Amino acid sequence: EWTGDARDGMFSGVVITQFHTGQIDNKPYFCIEGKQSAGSSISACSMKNSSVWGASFSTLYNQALYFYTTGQPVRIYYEPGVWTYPPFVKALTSNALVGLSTCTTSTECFGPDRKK
Amino acid sequence: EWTGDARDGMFSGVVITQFHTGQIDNKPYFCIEGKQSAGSSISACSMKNSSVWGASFSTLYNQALYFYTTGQPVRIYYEPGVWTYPPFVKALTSNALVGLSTCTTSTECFGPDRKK
Amino acid sequence: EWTGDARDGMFSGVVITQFHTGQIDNKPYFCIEGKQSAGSSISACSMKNSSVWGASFSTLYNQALYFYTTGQPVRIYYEPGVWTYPPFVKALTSNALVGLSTCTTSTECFGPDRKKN
Amino acid sequence: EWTGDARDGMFSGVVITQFHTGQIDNKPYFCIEGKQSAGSSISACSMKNSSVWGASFSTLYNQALYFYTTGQPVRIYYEPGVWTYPPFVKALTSNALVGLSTCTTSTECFGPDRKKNSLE
Amino acid sequence: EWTGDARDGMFSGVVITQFHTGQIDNKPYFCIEGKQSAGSSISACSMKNSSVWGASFSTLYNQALYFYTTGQPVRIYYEPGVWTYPPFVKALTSNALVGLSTCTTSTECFGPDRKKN
Ligand SMILES: [C]C(=O)[N][C]1[C](O[C][C][C][N-]=[N+]=[N-])O[C]([C][O])[C]([O])[C]1O[C]1O[C]([C][O])[C]([O])[C](O[C@@]2(C([O])=O)[C][C]([O])[C]([N]C(=O)[C][O])[C]([C]([O])[C]([O])[C][O])O2)[C]1[O]
Ligand SMILES: [C]C(=O)[N][C]1[C](O[C][C][C][N-]=[N+]=[N-])O[C]([C][O])[C]([O])[C]1O[C]1O[C]([C][O])[C]([O])[C](O[C@]2(C([O])=O)[C][C]([O])[C]([N]C(=O)[C][O])[C]([C]([O])[C]([O])[C][O])O2)[C]1[O]
Ligand SMILES: [C]C(=O)[N][C]1[C](O[C][C][C][N-]=[N+]=[N-])O[C]([C][O])[C]([O])[C]1O[C]1O[C]([C][O])[C]([O])[C](O[C@]2(C([O])=O)[C][C]([O])[C]([N]C(=O)[C][O])[C]([C]([O])[C]([O])[C][O])O2)[C]1[O]
Ligand SMILES: [C]C(=O)[N][C]1[C](O[C][C][C][N-]=[N+]=[N-])O[C]([C][O])[C]([O])[C]1O[C]1O[C]([C][O])[C]([O])[C](O[C@]2(C([O])=O)[C][C]([O])[C]([N]C(=O)[C][O])[C]([C]([O])[C]([O])[C][O])O2)[C]1[O]
Repeated sequence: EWTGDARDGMFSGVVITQFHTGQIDNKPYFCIEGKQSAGSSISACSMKNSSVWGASFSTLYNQALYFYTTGQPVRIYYEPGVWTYPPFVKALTSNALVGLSTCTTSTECFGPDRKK
Repeated sequence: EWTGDARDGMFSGVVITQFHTGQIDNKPYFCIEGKQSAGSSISACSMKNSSVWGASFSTLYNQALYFYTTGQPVRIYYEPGVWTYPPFVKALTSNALVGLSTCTTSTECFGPDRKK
Repeated sequence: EWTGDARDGMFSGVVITQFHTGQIDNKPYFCIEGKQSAGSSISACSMKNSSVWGASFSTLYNQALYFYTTGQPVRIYYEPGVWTYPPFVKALTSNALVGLSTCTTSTECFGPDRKKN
Repeated sequence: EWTGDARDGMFSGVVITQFHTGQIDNKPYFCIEGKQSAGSSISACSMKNSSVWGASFSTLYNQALYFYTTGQPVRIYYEPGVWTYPPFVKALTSNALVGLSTCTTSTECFGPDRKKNSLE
Repeated sequence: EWTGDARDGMFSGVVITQFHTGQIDNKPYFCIEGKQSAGSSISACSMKNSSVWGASFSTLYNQALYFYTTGQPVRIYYEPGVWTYPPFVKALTSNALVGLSTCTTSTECFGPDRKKN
């Protein structure tokens, strides 16, 4: 697997506006929410020692909280359909957070594309 | 188990006003106290390596200290009756700290409801 | 053992003014000095992987450096006679740092008391 | 191996301007981009438990994010040809980040040179 | 072994002005450079998992970067002759960083002396 795999998906020029941390199945997790200037919203969660993307938890939490603090427009890389516990998906999202990037414009950000 | 389980409980729109850290039974712990603008108060502790909520100790420590620093209104997810050692409950609380969220309003905060 | 055991002791409303880190017997340690006002000094050190209170080293380091930075009056929970290497005690203290609390006044602080009955 | 080995290479007086984090093959990684005074770019990636430079991931991540925050002109030490997965190299770089230093000038920086020797 | 051992040595009232991090022999390390009021210079490196002082790497990195950020005058505790790889020593120093202290004056700092007899 790779953050820059030709898959869904990414949202660019996102300001991280909301932050939530919790626990499920003996694993700490965090979720972020971001809004583009056009009003489009994206939610993505990361879990410690989880499925495929668990190894990134520590780095993503640090980066996400950093980006929440500065308020800078960033790129959210996500993989849909990862989290499957229905009440979790309902209240939050099925999206796993798979990467983060700084942006130069609302569409142009550092690093790989993640798109079909 | 999950932060968003249909149980007690959560306080929304809380400013974290007090912070305590210590050790019991070879386990580090921290407790927070927070006030809602109505002056209503909530206490919760997180303890490393404890039974159910111990896994999220360091994540919650980092996040609670972050929120204490910013002074922003947040949501405290707790579970009552977790700590049972009487002098500990008397001095602090039985409530385990179970999650944290940023809030858009005094009652509306990011993530799941923890509601019985 | 517990931070809030009815034992010696605690110093409430302390501004942490001094900070030191070193190593002894393959173990990193930090130590703090602060004044009440009042005016009296308290010193306490925490040591990684130390016998009784080693579990709290990482948390207390983080919290102590935070409180040193803000300058806010805080409570120092300590256990006397923990550190025993005589030059260490002479230059620093025998006091182990066993907990920290935020304070509302110079004596009223969040969390348990640590005092003898 | 050593950061100060007589090899390619180093860029001095670099301001870290871009930051990216991700995962590949079950390993977290971060990448940085920086600009020198004239606008010339250098990219370098650090990857946890990777090749020979994997041990430095945590320190480099902390230090690079620190310098990104301050906007200090810094020395980027790098080793080309380390990352070999083609889409990764194409999107980012083959350069591994192998060191960081503060700088007193745009060209004078603390610590060793990472430089090929010249021929007499 | 201890930071406050009667050995070489210490520089008091230094401002940490330069910071370097890298890797040698699969070990992450960092080095600092500090200047005293008079202009006198001191360099010291801390290396993860290396020699007797390796256990302090994380604490010392955290504390040195903190002190570099504040720019406050501090005490560098060091041990000369620890690093032996000639190109490393030439480009940086043989001195291992063994401890750090806040200072009240240019000579008076918190904690032990590290002085020869
Ligand atoms: C510029 C750019 O950006 N590009 C493009 C263009 O091209 C041109 C050429 C030049 N180049 N330079 N660089 O074109 C245009 C038309 O006019 C367009 O197409 C563009 O693109 C863009 O767009 C935008 C708006 O529409 C958007 O879409 C973008 O994308 C994204 C981002 O943001 O980035 C991508 C993707 O991934 C996403 N997602 C999906 O698809 C699913 O997941 C999208 C969306 O959806 C989101 O964001 C929400 O809104 O988008 C682009 O880039
Ligand atoms: C969120 C909100 O706002 N909700 C509600 C409403 O609904 C609407 C819908 C939603 N969505 N939107 N979009 O409605 C209204 C009228 O009807 C109201 O009711 C609201 O509610 C509220 O209220 C209040 C009072 O009355 C309160 O309750 C709140 O919250 C809480 C918080 O804080 O969060 C919830 C609960 O959970 C809690 N807790 C408990 O129960 C314990 O465990 C509460 C209280 O009690 C506390 O806080 C104390 O103070 O609250 C709500 O929400
Ligand atoms: C010192 C100096 O500066 N060096 C040199 C000189 O020398 C002088 C004498 C000795 N003594 N003192 N100390 O010389 C000159 C002529 O003759 C020259 O060569 C110099 O060099 C320089 O140059 C420049 C040009 O622009 C540059 O190159 C510099 O730097 C660098 C940095 O940045 O650091 C170095 C190197 O390493 C690099 N890299 C490479 O090569 C590969 O990697 C370079 C470049 O390329 C970059 O940066 C881009 O821009 O550069 C030098 O130093
Ligand atoms: C207190 C003090 O400071 N000391 C002294 C004095 O006092 C005496 C009395 C008793 N004590 N009190 N308690 O006196 C004076 C006049 O005589 C003097 O001597 C002093 O001393 C000082 O001096 C200075 C100049 O010379 C210096 O030396 C100082 O310090 C040091 C530091 O910095 O810390 C010390 C030592 O350790 C060092 N090092 C060595 O030796 C080797 O490592 C020194 C030097 O060398 C350096 O720094 C260079 O710069 O110094 C003293 O303290």
